[PDB]
Amino acid sequence: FFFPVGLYLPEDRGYTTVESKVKLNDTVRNALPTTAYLLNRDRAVQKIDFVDALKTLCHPVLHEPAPCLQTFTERGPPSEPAMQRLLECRFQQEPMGGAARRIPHFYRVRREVPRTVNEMKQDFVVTDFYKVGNITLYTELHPFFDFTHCQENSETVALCTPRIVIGNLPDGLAPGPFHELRTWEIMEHMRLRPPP
Amino acid sequence: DEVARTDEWKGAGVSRLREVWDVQHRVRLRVLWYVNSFWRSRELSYDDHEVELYRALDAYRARIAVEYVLIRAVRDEIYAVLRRDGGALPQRFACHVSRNMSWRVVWELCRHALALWMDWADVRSCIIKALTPRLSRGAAAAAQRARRQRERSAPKPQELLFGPRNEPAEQTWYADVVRCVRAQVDLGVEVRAARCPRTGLWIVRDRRGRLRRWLSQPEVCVLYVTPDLDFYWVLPGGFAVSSRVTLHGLAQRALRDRFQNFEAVLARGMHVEAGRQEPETPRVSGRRLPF
Amino acid sequence: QALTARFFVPEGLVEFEAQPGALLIRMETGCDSPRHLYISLYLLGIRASNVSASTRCLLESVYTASAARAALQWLDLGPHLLHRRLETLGCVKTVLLTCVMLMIPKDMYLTWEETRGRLQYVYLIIVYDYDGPETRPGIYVLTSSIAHWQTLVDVARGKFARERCSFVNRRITRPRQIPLCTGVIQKLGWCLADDIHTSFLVHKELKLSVVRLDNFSVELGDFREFV
Amino acid sequence: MENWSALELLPKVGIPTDFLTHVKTSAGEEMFEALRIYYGDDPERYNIH
Amino acid sequence: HPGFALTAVRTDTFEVDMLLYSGKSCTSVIINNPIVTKEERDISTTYHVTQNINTVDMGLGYTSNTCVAYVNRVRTDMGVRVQDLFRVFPMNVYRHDEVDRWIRHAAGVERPQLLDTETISMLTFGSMSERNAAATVHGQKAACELILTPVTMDVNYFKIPNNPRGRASCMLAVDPYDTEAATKAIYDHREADAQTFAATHNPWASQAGCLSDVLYNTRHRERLGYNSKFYSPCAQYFNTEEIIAANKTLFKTIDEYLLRAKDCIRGDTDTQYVCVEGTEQLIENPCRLTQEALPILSTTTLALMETKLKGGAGAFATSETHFGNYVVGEIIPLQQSMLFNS
Amino acid sequence: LTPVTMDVNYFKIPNNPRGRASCMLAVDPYDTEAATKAIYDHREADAQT
Amino acid sequence: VENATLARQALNRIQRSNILQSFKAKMLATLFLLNRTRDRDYVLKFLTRLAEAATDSILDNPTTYTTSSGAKISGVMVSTANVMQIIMSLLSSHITKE
Amino acid sequence: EANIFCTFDHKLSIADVGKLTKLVAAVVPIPQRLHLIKHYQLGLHQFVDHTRGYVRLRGLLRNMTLTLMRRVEGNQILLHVPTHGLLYTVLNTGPVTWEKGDALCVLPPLFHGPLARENLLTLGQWELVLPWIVPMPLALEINQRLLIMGLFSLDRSYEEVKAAVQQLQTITFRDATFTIPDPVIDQHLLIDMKTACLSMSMVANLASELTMTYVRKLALEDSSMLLVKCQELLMRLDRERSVGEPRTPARPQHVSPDDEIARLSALFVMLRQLDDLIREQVVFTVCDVSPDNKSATCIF
Amino acid sequence: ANIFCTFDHKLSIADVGKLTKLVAAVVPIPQRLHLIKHYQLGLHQFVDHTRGYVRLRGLLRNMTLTLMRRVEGNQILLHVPTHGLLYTVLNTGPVTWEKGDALCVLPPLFHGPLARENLLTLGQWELVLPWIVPMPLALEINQRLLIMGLFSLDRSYEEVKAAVQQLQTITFRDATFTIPDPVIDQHLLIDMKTACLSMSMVANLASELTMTYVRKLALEDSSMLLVKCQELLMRLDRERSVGEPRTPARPQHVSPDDEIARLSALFVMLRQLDDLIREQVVFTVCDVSPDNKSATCIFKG
Amino acid sequence: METHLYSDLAFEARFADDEQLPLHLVLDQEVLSNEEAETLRYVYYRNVDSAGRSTGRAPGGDEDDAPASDDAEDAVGGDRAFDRERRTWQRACFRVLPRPLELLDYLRQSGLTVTLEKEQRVRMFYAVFTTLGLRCPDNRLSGAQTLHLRLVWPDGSYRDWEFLARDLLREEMEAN
Repeated sequence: FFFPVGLYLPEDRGYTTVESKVKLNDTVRNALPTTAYLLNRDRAVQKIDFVDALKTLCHPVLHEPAPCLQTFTERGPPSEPAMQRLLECRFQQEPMGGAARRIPHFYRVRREVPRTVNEMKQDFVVTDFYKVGNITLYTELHPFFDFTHCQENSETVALCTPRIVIGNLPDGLAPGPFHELRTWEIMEHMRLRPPP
Repeated sequence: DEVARTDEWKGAGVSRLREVWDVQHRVRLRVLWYVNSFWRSRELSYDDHEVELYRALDAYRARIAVEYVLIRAVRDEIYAVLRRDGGALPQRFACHVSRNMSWRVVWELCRHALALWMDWADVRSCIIKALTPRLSRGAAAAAQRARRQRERSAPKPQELLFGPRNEPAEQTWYADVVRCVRAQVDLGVEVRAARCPRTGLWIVRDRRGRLRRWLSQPEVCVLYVTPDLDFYWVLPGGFAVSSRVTLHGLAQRALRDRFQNFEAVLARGMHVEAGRQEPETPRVSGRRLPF
Repeated sequence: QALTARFFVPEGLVEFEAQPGALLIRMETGCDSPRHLYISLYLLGIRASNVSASTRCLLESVYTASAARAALQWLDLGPHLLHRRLETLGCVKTVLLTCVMLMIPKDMYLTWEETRGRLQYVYLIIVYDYDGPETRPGIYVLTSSIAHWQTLVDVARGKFARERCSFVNRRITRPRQIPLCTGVIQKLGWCLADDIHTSFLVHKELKLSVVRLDNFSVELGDFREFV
Repeated sequence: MENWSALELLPKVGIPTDFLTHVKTSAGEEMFEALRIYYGDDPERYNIH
Repeated sequence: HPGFALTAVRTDTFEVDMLLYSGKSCTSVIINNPIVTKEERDISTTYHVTQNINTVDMGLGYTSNTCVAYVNRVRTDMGVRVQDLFRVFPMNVYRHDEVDRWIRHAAGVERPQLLDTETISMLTFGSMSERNAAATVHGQKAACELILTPVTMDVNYFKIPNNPRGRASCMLAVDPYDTEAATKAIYDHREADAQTFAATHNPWASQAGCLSDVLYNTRHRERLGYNSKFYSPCAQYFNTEEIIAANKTLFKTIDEYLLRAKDCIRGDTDTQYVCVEGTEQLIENPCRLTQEALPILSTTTLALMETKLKGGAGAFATSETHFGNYVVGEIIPLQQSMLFNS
Repeated sequence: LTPVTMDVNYFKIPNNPRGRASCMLAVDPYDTEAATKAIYDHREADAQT
Repeated sequence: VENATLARQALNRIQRSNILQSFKAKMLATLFLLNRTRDRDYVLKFLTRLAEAATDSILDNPTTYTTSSGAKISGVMVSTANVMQIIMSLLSSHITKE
Repeated sequence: EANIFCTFDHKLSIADVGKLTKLVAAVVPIPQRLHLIKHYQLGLHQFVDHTRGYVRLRGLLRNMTLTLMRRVEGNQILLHVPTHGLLYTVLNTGPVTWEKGDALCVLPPLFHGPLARENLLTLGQWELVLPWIVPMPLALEINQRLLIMGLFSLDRSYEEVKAAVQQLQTITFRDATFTIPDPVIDQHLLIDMKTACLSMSMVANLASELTMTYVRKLALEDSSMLLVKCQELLMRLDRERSVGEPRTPARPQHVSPDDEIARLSALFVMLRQLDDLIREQVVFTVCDVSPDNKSATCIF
Repeated sequence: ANIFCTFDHKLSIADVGKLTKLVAAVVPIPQRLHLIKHYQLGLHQFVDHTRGYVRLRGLLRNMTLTLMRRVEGNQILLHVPTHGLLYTVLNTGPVTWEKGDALCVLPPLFHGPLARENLLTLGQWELVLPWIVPMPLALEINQRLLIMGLFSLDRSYEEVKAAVQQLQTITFRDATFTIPDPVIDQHLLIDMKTACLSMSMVANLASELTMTYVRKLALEDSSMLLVKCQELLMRLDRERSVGEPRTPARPQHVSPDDEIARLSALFVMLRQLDDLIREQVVFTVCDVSPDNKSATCIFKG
Repeated sequence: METHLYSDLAFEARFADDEQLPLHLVLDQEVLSNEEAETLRYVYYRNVDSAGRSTGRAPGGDEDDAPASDDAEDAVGGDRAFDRERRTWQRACFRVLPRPLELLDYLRQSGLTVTLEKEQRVRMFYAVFTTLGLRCPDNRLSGAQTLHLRLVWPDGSYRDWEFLARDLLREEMEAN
């Protein structure tokens, strides 16, 4: 058996089939899914939350991308040669003090920049992000770590980095209004739902 | 009952602890001064005369300067060989060309590229990684083996009929890639090299096996260096400045101790038998138990 | 199959001894007229340092006898010289008693595994601490699934590093005192994984926390010393 | 590796067969082992050593 | 609410009575007279009598079928108690020691327990670090989760039975003895998986290198220190190499299904411990052959569970949705049947 | 009773009014210490809810 | 009687857990079945389940307590007159005076 | 308890049971000491790993249980553990001669040099590898030789240890040459070196002052051939220690019989502690050897 | 499992009567045949002038021992013991026994005594029987004869003569012996010579190799034990070199063929000591007869 | 900490041979990476005089001062330069503590008496402990000597840091 907890429905396709049977209060503590309820061996309700789930959610192995980075370099680059126009990415060490003056010299050239992978991930709308039309799904591996390929010394080397806050999650994995509903949840936790 | 040295060494403790630096101000590390060291009881004398520290600074200057003056030797080697031929370099690398294309601008890009490479040389460059395997013992042994191998006479039919049979497929070069439009050079390029069957020109490839395709890009330029320490400098179009790297102006022992490939001693985790498959490294963990 | 040993035991040691699960050990006394005494291992408990002081107080309050007094004197002569004096004879069958050629105190019993191995050999381990005044002999009884003697000595060195460095500290601090060994491994037999029951014991109207071993097959082992 | 000459040569008791599926599907999907599926007529059963 | 949705999964056992059907004389049995081997103890003697049995199948196809028809007792608890991940990785700690101590104080587990050597695991077969609880009234329990996206469209994916990884991994579709095409079927995201026509449903579970690929692939669990004695419900899904090795023809697939694809769990303890040399029981697993999990009744609010339970029979097959709340319904009325026979 | 405890799953089902399970059939026979830490130790959850 | 659970066998926690589950389920489900329903065949199969649930005696004289027409008595059940009259009016096809 | 039944997931043909029926009274290792066992953990095939450590296989094998192979009958094996003390018979395939009088040990097998790699049992990927039964002096010889390999080779480049072990890995024992396959260093081997260094430090410490100069006395008194070799070794060690002349010894002051008894008894304790690294306990004591050197009757 | 041992020589019935008093005692035989000539029975085949005691201990270590069971008109019924089974052994050893003792077997020291084995002999054959001595007495008498062997070189002085005069006299419960000196005619026997020289040279190579080898392992991960090992060797060097000339110049560089020869030589010279290092127990007693003439002992080995 | 006692004892042991005084060092995240620290095999050191280029070569110059002649057969002096360079380096004792600590507090957890003039609370993520030995030729030592430091990993790569010995002894040696 398997079941989701905390799964977020969209708002643009919002609907309700059961409105005569039930009606809930307008507070988002009932209008944001954060807990679930199942049935026991006997026909009795039970509540599953994150509070029981922290016995798993705070383990160190969920924050270890080193086997993930290892098997990502074993996967290596994308094989298709026309899909290598996305990996261009430079991590070099530059004198900051002269460059702080010299930033007009960067725009002295007339060549554009290649778009990075994380910028190539934000453009996808919420529903087609799981389709094959996306290209950067092979970069998305972990909710806590962004993964990418970069050209360092003319070598396509893989690199992961911790998404430091939850706002670094991509738009296809967490949309905009989801965060606004999270704010309404945190205002109702702080009891400020009428704002000053 | 004599007190064992560990007890009063434990109760002795530390006088003071301070940090120090390297010469180039890149590394800070901390020294520890136990009061119970015999260095305290050795009462040894100390002096620092100024000409001695001046000799230390000149020795350190040469020890830094070895690879940079090697780079300068490479650069005026290029200058001398472009003055030698008159400036009409031939082609050594297999790539087609177009007649209806102005080569003055790629010549200017070559000048700017060698300029930017001189600004952006490094102790870790192509020629240093090229000549580091030359410093090994097996380099001298295989040099003797190749000098008897290629300089071996044509065989008589007797060993063609009854003698055992004979066997140098592709080369392992290193390269600098200087990109002028982005002002970024490259220092460590590993590249495989081979010859075409139809023509004697070179073909370069990735160490995985992918064909290296930068030679088509006109703004870029490249420097190749071989394990036998030859020298190519290729602007786009496959045309190559070709020479050898000169190092007779450098001392033997300074190059030998400044950088050298290292032969390993036996420690925990490796086979006593040579060339066996290595098991996993010890890898003391900050994540697991020490056990 | 059992090898019988009949014993004439005086009444100065019959405290805590009427139960079957008892081990008599023939130690060479300092006095020469008996030349040896069949001490109990629970008397090796009270001398030991690894045990609790509450069980030591129990062993004092149950063994106020001149026989246990003089036996404690004759074992208190030689500093760490017990393995050159102590020599086992096997477990008591029934008490003047019979012996074959099983109860144990909770504190001196120990294990280094999760005791889920089916076959489990049992061993006696003395250790000689020297960071006390002269010598702290710690007695230990160990059940373990290991069978080969030398890897048991290696895991004992892995578990008794404090005793080893205390031994070499005694060697480097007292040159005129020459110690023989840190201790002795000696097996006594083996049990299955199921008969080990942590239970209670009441003897001479006195209370005790015991661990019983039912299907104990006995096999005499040599006093194989170890550092 | 069974002696298929011993199958083709020896007298065999006849049966009304019943495979559940089609028999060539059962051969191509290995319900059994050592499936000799020669087409036509292979005369290799004739020579005896 | 944090920025993800956890999809939990569990294996729940049932004690069932299955019937069997055979034709007339399907298997010819070949028996002999019993042979006695004598052994002598100290007081008694033990005679081991032994009869050999040969069985010869007298059928081309399948002369015998079976069907699970009735369930009478449910040996598990249908609970939501979460799998103790610290009990299965007893060596991995955080790098800074004080924040690790604060985490263990924040959770229920207390200490990093030292694992054993190769010799101790050779002699002693099992660890079983977590001990039997006090009250075991409900029975044994398990629940393990996957950190998946909150964007994941449930109506396609959670209402029907599916593989919980995001990609269909039943090797009946792929050609047999074709490991390359099978790996391209279960790992490649340049093509669509066959169940739902998208690239995947969750990138944190599907492709190799995700959290699930390093958490539940037992080949990948060998890299870190893990306890094998616990049971994973995810172990029948992210075990990629055994799934590739399972790719045979369908008759051989049926053979290994009814011969080797049956799990074994110790039924005495509340934790799902993986049994070994288990001839005392065998837990047959159809979900391994489907490589798909089963949707269970879940809800969001207590009021919507109230209008489900208060409502008439057959309500659990339906699945309604509010504005932000939802009910997924179990596809078979197992709650209905299992409570109605009582 | 504390006025916060859930009625929706505790009061609909036949339960012990004490709060914990205390049925004493899920305990081992003749195990008094496991029994009393099942009854009164609130460091462990009851087997009912 | 639904599972082979004779007193010589030992039980684990899963055993007693499911036994207590069925205990509560059948304590609630059938408390006063003569007020739950007056169904004929339902109380017939209930009485059969009650009858075969008891184990046999050790000694049983087969000559004793046989009826006419060779039928042999397995056991004897007893209620008060009210329940007896309800059963007599309910299951009269399976009752015989002999 | 005693008779241990094993099985096979795969069928045996007539060839498999034919090569199994010549394996009667061969000793196989079992790790579990259980009754209804399975054939994948039978033998050393689950434990064999090249480039992993011979000393690991050695330690696990001396920790493993041993049993005797008798009476296959088709998908059955009937392993029987030998009881301690009673006479049994053995049948070895290890190409090493035996003797009616010596003792035996059990070692992980080496490659002899013909490199057959067929121990007459293979089930698919799974194969059977048999532990070599080796007479006691060859057993302690290979133990001490791997100990010298582990003790010497630390902090050395590959060429000097290669020149050492091309002549150190070879052992010619009774017209048979053997080489050790995997001499790779181990943490367990490091703790053997630890016990070795502590034991030789202790016998360096509490040895008597006369025994530290005894070979000098016997050198000044008598000249024998082994004494000439001993003087060569000791004076080369002295000139590697000190270029000065080693002085003659005089009347020893501290003569005390109880002192010599105590310090040499502790010395014997420490030599036992050092020798129990390499001195393996016996496993078989020969009552009779077959003339074709295939089988034997051994009392254990 | 019984052995027959016949005599080629004429025996009297009085020879049987002086033979049958050794009814249940241990004899050594070199290897087990079903029928064996009596010239292999007993240690008479090995004992001579110029071998010594340690040869007898080493060849006794692998000589298979056999209890005697019965005497017949010409042949002797021997019975080989088995492990764990009880038997009856008579104490022909020179030391009394007590219950619970651990017994080892060592060669006798009164070769050609005043008893002459109670006059049981033959033409150029005296039947000699090994002593069955308790284990602690066995190990201490081995140590005593070994340190007698150390002082056998320096017998010039008189305080060493008083020390070895203490060494001959042994003490035990109602037992005193004069242990025979292994040096005879101002020379040592060859076995004691090689045993003691090998022991002393093992001590020497240990004292001059332990520093470089504890350094070689201490370049790895370190503990307190190797630290105190190095400190102990520093104590030895600071009490050792107080009169030796300074700057001995021990090098950290040394060619490999030296130290592999050093290690193998140390190992073989300690390897030839384990006949006398380990005391392999062979018996323990479960009941002692009165006047300790015999004992029901359980066989070990 | 444990190499410091042993290295002090060993440099006291070998002080008659080489006259090297020991030098206990600790290093942190400011020099090497944690990935470089979790698998660091060993460390090398060599004391170089202000005028003498080694202590393993000959003191009054060396025959390797003649330049490399661009030869194919013997590349740079043959193998004699190579094993002279193997002689010019020396190994040091070495430990790694990967979990973070504070050496004031951590050396208070061990039994030492941490007696510093002021408690500057210095924190580090991983503490690697070693001890080199710098060679005073006679009893007298010069400040213009330098001490090199190799860090060698199992792949074969190395990192090279050197510093002149006066900077270690600015206020330490003038205090005496």
